[PDB]
Amino acid sequence: SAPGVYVTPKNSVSSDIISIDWSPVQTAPYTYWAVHNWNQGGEAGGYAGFQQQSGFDENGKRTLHFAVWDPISSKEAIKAEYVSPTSVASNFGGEGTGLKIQTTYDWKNYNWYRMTMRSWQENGHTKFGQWLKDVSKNQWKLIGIMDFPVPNVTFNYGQTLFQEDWLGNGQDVREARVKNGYGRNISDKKWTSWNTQSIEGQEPLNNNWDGGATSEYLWFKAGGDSRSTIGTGKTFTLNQPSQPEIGKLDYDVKSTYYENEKLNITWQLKDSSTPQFKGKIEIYNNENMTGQPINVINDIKSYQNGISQSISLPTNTYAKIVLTDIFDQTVEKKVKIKNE
Repeated sequence: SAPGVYVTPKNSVSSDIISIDWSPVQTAPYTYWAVHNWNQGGEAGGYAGFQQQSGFDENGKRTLHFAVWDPISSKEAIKAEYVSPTSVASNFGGEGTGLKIQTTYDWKNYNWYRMTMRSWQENGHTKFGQWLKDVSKNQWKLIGIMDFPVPNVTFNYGQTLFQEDWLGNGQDVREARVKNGYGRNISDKKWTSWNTQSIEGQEPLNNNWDGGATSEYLWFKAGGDSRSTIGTGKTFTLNQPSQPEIGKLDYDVKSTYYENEKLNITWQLKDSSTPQFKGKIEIYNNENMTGQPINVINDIKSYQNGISQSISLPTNTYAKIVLTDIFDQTVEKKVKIKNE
């Protein structure tokens, strides 16, 4: 019974990547911030964000959320392709063929969290991935990947943030901040900057909410003694870069050996690295890695830190590891294949 509040980009478009930064300020129990929403009333309608479940603070249950409705064009269920160590997947939607992934995550008041989603095509299906950057720690994490049984779906429309009191407790204030809203366009693979966004209470009759902007972020609240200073809603601007600030992909090879016809190669992304999206490894018979590789190991997954493969190799081979991040930046490493 605190009113819902929406923060909606004025000029968003069909996207394959969607990103926003969020920071909680006041956190009543049973507050859900759906910082990304897409395709409502269309195929693969869904949302993702943060939730204060029990409590008012860090001692209560805090989580990330990610849900996608029952597929419309397929009778089949969405599968949890990846869930992180603190994530749990469950059935979701009116007929239980949707999916939600809830992740225990110890996010903190006044700290910033980047949530970046990506959708892509794989094996005739659409995959939806959730990644989270803990800005203070400067650490990315892969959260979850859903395997949706219909090809060619993206984040087509519907971009908005919603702050909801789901249980009824209008007397507790809930407040948070957002910034750095960007999407990557399906049309041309360029970025769209959500520099202009409207803050609007879900019911124009109820003024128990407020919003505004500093030069760094948009802020919004509902509940308690909140009283709108911006009427029924208002548009605010942030003067942010036209392109998002993307980090660098950096990693280290940890093992590279061949023995009893089994090749083992492992790597580890640096703690500050952008997260891994895909990989391949090309194996050459010469150090300069000229000509065609004698072998390729393809389809290394976002969540894959190594290969273990039975393979016939000559005595002196050289491996070129090619990793690409969720922003399609590629970084290569060259290593000689030992006999551990």
